[PDB]
Amino acid sequence: LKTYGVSFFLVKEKMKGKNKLVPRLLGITKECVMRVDEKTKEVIQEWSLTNIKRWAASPKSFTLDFGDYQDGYYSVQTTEGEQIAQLIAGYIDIILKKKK
Amino acid sequence: SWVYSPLH
Repeated sequence: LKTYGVSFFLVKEKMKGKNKLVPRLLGITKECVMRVDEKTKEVIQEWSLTNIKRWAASPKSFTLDFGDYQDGYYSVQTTEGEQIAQLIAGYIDIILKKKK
Repeated sequence: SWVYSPLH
């Protein structure tokens, strides 16, 4: 089920320094987030919703932090970086609500 | 400002 109930978002990434951008799909699961390529539409990475420490949504890009400075933050271009934060900020309330 | 999550 590398794509069942998971909402994918077309976000663009900034390669090394290419003035260009690289499209990418981001799957948001109810308990995890995944990096899905827009080129192969395949899952490139998987993350736990309990790993995200914080985020910052702006009318241009979305940023998330796994709390692992070493890993570094992960930000990409998103015209709806807000919804991605509302959809995410929304799953975090549904997983913690059933944990009570 | 930033924003956090209840996940303590």
